[PDB]
Amino acid sequence: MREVISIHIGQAGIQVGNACWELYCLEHGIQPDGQMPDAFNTFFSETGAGKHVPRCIFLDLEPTVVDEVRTGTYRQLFHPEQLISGKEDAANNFARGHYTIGKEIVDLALDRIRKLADNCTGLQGFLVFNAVGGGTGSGLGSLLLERLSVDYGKKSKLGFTVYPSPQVSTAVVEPYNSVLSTHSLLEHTDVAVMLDNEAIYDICRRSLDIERPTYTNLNRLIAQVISSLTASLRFDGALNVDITEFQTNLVPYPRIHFMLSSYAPIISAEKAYHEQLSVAEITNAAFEPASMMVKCDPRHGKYMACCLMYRGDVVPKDVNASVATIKTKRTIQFVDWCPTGFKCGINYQPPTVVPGGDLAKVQRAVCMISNSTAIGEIFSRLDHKFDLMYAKRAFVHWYVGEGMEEGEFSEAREDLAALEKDFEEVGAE
Amino acid sequence: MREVISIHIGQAGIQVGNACWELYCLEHGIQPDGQMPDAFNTFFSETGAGKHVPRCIFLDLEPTVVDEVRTGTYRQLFHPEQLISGKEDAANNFARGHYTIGKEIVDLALDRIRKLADNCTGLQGFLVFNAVGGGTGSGLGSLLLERLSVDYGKKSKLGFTVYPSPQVSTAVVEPYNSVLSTHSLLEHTDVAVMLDNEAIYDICRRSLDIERPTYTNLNRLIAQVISSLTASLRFDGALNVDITEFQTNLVPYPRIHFMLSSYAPIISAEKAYHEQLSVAEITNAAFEPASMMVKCDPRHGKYMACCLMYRGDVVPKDVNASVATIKTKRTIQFVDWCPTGFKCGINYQPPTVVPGGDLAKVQRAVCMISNSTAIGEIFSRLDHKFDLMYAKRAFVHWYVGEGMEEGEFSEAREDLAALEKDFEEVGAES
Amino acid sequence: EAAAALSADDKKYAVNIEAAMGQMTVKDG
Amino acid sequence: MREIVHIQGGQCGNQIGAKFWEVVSDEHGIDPTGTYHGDSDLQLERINVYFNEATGGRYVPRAILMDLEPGTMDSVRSGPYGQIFRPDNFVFGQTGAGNNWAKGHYTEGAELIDSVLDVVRKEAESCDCLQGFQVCHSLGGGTGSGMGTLLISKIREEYPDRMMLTFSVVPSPKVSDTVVEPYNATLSVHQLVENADECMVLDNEALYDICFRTLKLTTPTFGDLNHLISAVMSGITCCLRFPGQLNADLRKLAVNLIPFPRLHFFMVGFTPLTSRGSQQYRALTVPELTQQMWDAKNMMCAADPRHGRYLTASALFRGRMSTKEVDEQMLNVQNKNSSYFVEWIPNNVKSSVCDIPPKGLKMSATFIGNSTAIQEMFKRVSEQFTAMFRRKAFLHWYTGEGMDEMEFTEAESNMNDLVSEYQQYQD
Amino acid sequence: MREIVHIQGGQCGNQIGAKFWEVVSDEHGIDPTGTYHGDSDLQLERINVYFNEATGGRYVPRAILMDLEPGTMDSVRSGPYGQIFRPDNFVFGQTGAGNNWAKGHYTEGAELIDSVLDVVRKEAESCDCLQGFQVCHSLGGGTGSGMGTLLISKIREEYPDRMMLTFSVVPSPKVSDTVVEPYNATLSVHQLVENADECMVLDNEALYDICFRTLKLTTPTFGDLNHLISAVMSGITCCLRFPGQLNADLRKLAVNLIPFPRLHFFMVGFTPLTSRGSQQYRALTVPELTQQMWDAKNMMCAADPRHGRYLTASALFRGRMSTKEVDEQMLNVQNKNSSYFVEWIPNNVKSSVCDIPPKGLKMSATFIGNSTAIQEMFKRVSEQFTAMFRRKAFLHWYTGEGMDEMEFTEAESNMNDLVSEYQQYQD
Ligand SMILES: Nc1nc2c(ncn2[C@@H]2O[C@H](COP(=O)(O)OP(=O)(O)OP(=O)(O)O)[C@@H](O)[C@H]2O)c(=O)[nH]1
Ligand SMILES: Nc1nc2c(ncn2[C@@H]2O[C@H](COP(=O)(O)OP(=O)(O)OP(=O)(O)O)[C@@H](O)[C@H]2O)c(=O)[nH]1
Ligand SMILES: Nc1nc2c(ncn2[C@@H]2O[C@H](COP(=O)(O)OP(=O)(O)O)[C@@H](O)[C@H]2O)c(=O)[nH]1
Ligand SMILES: Nc1nc2c(ncn2[C@@H]2O[C@H](COP(=O)(O)OP(=O)(O)O)[C@@H](O)[C@H]2O)c(=O)[nH]1
Ligand SMILES: [Mg+2]
Ligand SMILES: [Mg+2]
Repeated sequence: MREVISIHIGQAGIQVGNACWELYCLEHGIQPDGQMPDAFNTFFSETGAGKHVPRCIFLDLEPTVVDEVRTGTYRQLFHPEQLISGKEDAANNFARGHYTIGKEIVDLALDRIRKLADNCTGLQGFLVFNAVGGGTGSGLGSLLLERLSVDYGKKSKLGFTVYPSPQVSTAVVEPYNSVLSTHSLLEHTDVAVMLDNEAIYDICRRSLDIERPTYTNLNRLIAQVISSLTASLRFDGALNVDITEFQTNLVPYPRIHFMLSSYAPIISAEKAYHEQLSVAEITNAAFEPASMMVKCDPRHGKYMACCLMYRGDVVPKDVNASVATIKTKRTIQFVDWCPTGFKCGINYQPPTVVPGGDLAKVQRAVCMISNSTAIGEIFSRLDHKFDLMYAKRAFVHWYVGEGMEEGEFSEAREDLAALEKDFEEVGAE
Repeated sequence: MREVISIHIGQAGIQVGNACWELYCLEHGIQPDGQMPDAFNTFFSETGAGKHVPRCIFLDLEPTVVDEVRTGTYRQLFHPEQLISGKEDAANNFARGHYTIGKEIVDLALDRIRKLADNCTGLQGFLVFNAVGGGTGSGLGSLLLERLSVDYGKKSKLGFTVYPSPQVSTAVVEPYNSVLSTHSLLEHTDVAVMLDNEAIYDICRRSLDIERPTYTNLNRLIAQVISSLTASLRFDGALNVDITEFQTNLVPYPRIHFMLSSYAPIISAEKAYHEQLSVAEITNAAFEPASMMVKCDPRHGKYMACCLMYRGDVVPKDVNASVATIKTKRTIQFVDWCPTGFKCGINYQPPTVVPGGDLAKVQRAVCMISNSTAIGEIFSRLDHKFDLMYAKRAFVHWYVGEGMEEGEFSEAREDLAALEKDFEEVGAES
Repeated sequence: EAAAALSADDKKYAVNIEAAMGQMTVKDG
Repeated sequence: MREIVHIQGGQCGNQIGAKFWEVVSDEHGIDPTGTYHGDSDLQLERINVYFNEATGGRYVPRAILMDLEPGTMDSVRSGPYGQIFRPDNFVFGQTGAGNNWAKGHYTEGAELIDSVLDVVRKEAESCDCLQGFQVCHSLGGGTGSGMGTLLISKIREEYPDRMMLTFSVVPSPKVSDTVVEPYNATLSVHQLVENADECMVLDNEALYDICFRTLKLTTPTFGDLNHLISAVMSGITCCLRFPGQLNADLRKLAVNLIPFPRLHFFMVGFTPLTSRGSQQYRALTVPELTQQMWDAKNMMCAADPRHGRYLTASALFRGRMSTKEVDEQMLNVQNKNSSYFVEWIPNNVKSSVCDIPPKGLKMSATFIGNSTAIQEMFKRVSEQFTAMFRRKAFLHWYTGEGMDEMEFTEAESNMNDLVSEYQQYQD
Repeated sequence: MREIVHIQGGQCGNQIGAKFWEVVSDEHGIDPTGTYHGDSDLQLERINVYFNEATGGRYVPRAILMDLEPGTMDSVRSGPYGQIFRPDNFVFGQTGAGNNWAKGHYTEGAELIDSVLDVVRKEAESCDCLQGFQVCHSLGGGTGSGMGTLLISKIREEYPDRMMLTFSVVPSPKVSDTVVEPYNATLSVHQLVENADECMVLDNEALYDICFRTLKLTTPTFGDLNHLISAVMSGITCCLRFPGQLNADLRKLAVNLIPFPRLHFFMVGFTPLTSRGSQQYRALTVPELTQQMWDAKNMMCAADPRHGRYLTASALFRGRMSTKEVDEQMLNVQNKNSSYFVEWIPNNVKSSVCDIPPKGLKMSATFIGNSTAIQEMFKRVSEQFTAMFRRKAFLHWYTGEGMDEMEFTEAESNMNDLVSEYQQYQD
């Protein structure tokens, strides 16, 4: 049977993991106690007398946020040592979580993963959740991605990653731990999907009419992106799109696999009654930069390879009519040598609205995860911050202090220069 | 599928549109919350089950008037984000409404128009309600008129502008803003249907017999004309006259495109029980100078081309008998080169009456919308105010600061001077 | 220190309004 | 979403502003304690223009109190409707200006105008979209004139894109309250025309004339005079606080009142004023307010409006009116006596309608008039300064703080500049 | 499972560190007896950071108090919340250094520092995981400076992988509490540079004007001064002992705020400082927090941040906050005045949110600033030390106990090194 093992690394991994498993428990009807009051097999393991255990590890070196799950509403849901904590954290230091404090917890991390992969019959792929700015997300996230490829080669490693925003960030060493972890992301992570926080802030304030959002409001629609993409495995549809179908469709080159995201229906409950739900302008809303999940304008670059995932009562005709219109829209730009640039996958389950959620209950939904050349602007401005920081050799003594050498700074930068060179020459006509 | 979108800019624009969709929601029987208990398709978007949203936008630079729409009796009917607000008003300056502060708000108005046109199947025309005497209506209205002309090209646009009256007017820099607006209307607006406040004050005084008319009473019966001039799309009749017919039949020349207005049966509740309202009687009242909505004498000018729409139970023959009696009267005149001058439109649905309104239920109604050469007089008086006033360079420091140039008043002066040359030349016989 | 919480005939107006602003009671003439 | 910065300066400005927030908080319905109790929901909708929301339903005004003596500051806070003010905005010195423009503007105002600029910028950056900078001060005093005009000059550089009202009183011609006023009065005008976009000219002898002849009050105190100013000061921004059939902000008045930047002095009136003897005998109607609104007795300036020619006008109507009655009387007064009006401007008078009247009053209006009669107020001060400067009397105090007589010549030159330009427009 | 050891040294350390243990015991909810009496269950989640479980549910702090004079422990035990400390940690002396660094560091410390590393070691391996050590001592004195910095040097030799906080108080700029302050300050700085992983500076006159001008109290005592010293230290560790949206442990406060190992000295500031008479007028919103947090007056160091830019800034928010307004305010202050920030580090400001506020308050913040303006605090002490040493003043007391002027030359050599490198990175 189908199965994915979602792996959340770091503090940002837990809060998107606490929100994702809040969405997965409603859409399959899983009670927080863990008992139902077929489709749950891909996300839950049925054990004993109707007890469902998540297929997810919450590993983080800080014992605080993982203990909040142990004292939260979901005490009886997750298996206890399936959640993994460390004695002390990395505190946004790449050298800590990768070399000196993460190496004593990886052997416990792969011990749980081996037993998780043993129970499931067919593991369709791995789902990775982390943040490059965190020391655990960068350091421990890389060494998990290193050992998973060695033990389980060629298996899908689908990754969602929280990059820092250009305007807003909450650490000066976030440009350091971003590109230092990104060098491990190119050679190992099969597909990387970017999530950017300030882009979500615009989405909540422009569309969801929440003037003062929090991280819990950001992670709930981040989780809605994840459930729409994996909805094909969970629920049957007009044309199912597996995770293995996703990698072979939007990875033209093994280095170019950094893709963006978008979610079309973004309206409040009072605003949903006035708006007409139809996949004509629902599809047009996904290609707007307002619904863009990463703060970079898509019309500077070109949409290279696009995937559309559809939920609810979407008939296959008018989605094929809306694709015809957006292709004719000159404002949206495609590259000339890839004339087929769409993936049409429709699922028959409308999304489930969480109680207290800002989003409204809708019958139709679009998730547009797309590879594009405008995502290289994110890497360029992330690189532009790195030239200013590294030239004066700031914050280096902790990186060289904790076992990690200094020569990899040239090596990590050389990989990012190889990415930005590739994104320019491939996108050129 | 017939569909027309309407835009509402300026303090005149929203307050007229408040009464416009008050009558629009009453013809189709929909409650003010937005539920009907397909003529509604041309004005309402069928949203899901039992919910309808009007296909119009409200926009004003001043945040005041939008809030009383947002907190009034139509908070649920309108779409919450179709209502467009602004940080501050243009403050009676065409420079502020077109260059400085309207520019940051025109682009949020342009995309919602694209959202409205993409939702509808086939659009028919453009309706704009504004006042050229103020800053917001003249400024952002002209600013939008640039953008919709280049984006939605060659589409029929019909405009309702509240011009200053020669006598009653409520701003000192009002002749400045009208002259600067006319340089934009002539090359861009297809047919401009004129309006004037005190003519509607006069039609409330002697006809409806109210001695205390306000802006609410004037805009209530403006909406009667707007529904009448779009009554062909909604309800069936003898001769359907849509917006595409209206322009190509009534404007003879590219720079000669201005328009009068009339609405003859305007009768209170007590007056209705004694008037014998036949087709012949209501036709004669519309062409009389006392019943028009701009104070200009059509005897002074000459009519160019006329269009009549009849609502209610009008048989198609006494409308033709009334036309013959109209054309045989000497007190009404036509220009010599236009022998065929009338367009007949008949609709069968009589005008509805708003509850609490002073207009009574009348079974027949005619709206006379005609081009004329007497519109030179309302442009000569307004230009006479500008030339006497610009000779001293008065009130210019407000204008040149916010993006305008000093010379721009001169091209707008000769553009109106060229218009006056056009109106005097085409009315001359040969 | 309380940083947690705080827990803390000369004018002669002679003007009143009753459908039109006038004088309350004092004097006139 | 617009808000108005009210700044108060001097002995005169502080006591009026105590009365201004006395009536506005009562008109908006908030008690002297600080809790909103306005029973009409339309008042609570536009509260951010004059009141900042605080914890617990509390509101504090967007106002400062600026003075050089703690006596006026203690007097404001002691009485009712003084507890509502910001404690931090009570900026105060210890010296006291004492009727010298040199002290207020240059020497002892400088070390404590940086503190008042700190709280203004604190309050300005907290609120969203600034509309104007309205100041209530005095021109013949020393505390509100010297420090106010420097604060006027300083605030124009920080926010050069904002309108500004100056509710500034003028020394009366018939009586005087300061011996050395026309030294201070002329030297405030010179610093005023270059930076003030418009001026609301007031005086005291008109308020005594209004309260005695029309209100029939033989013994008016400063409670009576400052209440009439407070009635006006709310009436200028009436269209912002409440709905209206034809709204008008400060810049709507600004474009409709000044043909030129230098002719920005007005005269102000308030129409619905009845004595208690004639309380029941006046029929409150739209014709009846405007026959008193244009009356010369009701103006709050020393100038006689019939001597001068009106250059522009403005009307701020409040309440439930039929706008034809509003528009007819404004056209009727322009044609009944056009000799008292301008000949080269059509549509001299501007109008607006606000749908909510003030408390108690069913109808009210406020007249704003730029005329050539304000020259008669300027040249009275101008002829006094020339007779007093020719021998350099009372100048050793003024030149003792570093202000040369060359600036005094520059002040008189600009004083003569205003009376030159208004006069030949009337011809 | 992160344990923080608190170390207090001298007269100032044992008195103001008592009030740090006053507020944490008041915030975690333990009584003066030693038992738990809190309302929520969040307090009991992380007690092990500061307290040890014992018999009967009593919580004994992980604090060693140590000095050379017996007078302080008479005051420490007698005060409120004084019984909770273990008496085995109450190691003291009999002579007393008497504001001399030489007696504390070399002569009378040598028979006692061997005793205090026996007490520290007993509480070292008693707990599971040492996060590090925090010390709060004095630099103008001698019983907490010389005796303290030798302990600070010794624990880094024994435990090099752990982290140091030094909440050291410096001499005030305008007033001096002790004559020999510049000697003991500079000799303490020379030891605290290479041994302390980070340093936070507190200044009494920086507390004095805060407790008067901003807190509006006429006569704050020393207990009022130590409260803001006690309040800021609880804001240092707010993210450790409590959950939050984004967690900043004390190693994060080191690795993020410190660009270079020598450039580790900070300045601190407590954000919500409003008086009893001005609290209810103020609206408790995060715009009001961020304006006070970035104010120059709110900092508790002798430096003025308009003189020098911030190399790195931090903010320790406590409570239930909307992180979008938190993020965009720091973005705004980075965009309002980019001159006042160091240009070559993009996005200098760190924010972390603790979900529970302190007692009483609902929204608070704790600013940590590695500003280059604090070289003025170094330079003013450095010029005092050069002037005192060049006449060999007060030197026979120091060199008579085992000192020579070689260290005094070396102490200046690191003192002027700091002001040279702090000015170098500002340019
Ligand atoms: N989108 C989103 N981002 C988050 C959320 N929580 C934290 N982050 C991001 O995480 C970044 C901080 O790095 P983390 O990954 O949380 O650090 P960590 O996992 O605790 O690792 P260490 O600090 O080394 O212990 C912040 O800049 C946030 O942008 C969240 O709930 N949603
Ligand atoms: N018939 C009618 N005319 C109106 C109405 N409201 C305003 N007007 C006219 O509009 C003119 C003022 O111009 P506007 O553009 O509307 O003023 P505005 O929209 O507030 O623009 P600004 O003054 O610059 O803020 C007045 O002279 C009125 O004649 C209305 O409700 N009905
Ligand atoms: N209307 C009014 N005018 C006042 C009041 N107090 C003072 N004035 C005027 O202020 C003028 C004197 O100004 P002055 O006291 O020298 O102002 P200072 O500079 O603040 O000291 C006089 O002409 C008074 O008419 C008041 O409460 N109301
Ligand atoms: N805030 C605060 N500072 C103090 C206190 N006692 C001393 N200090 C500071 O410490 C310095 C003197 O400390 P001192 O008693 O000589 O320290 P010691 O003798 O070595 O223990 C002065 O500069 C004071 O600023 C106190 O009770 N509170
Ligand atoms: Mg963590
Ligand atoms: Mg307007």
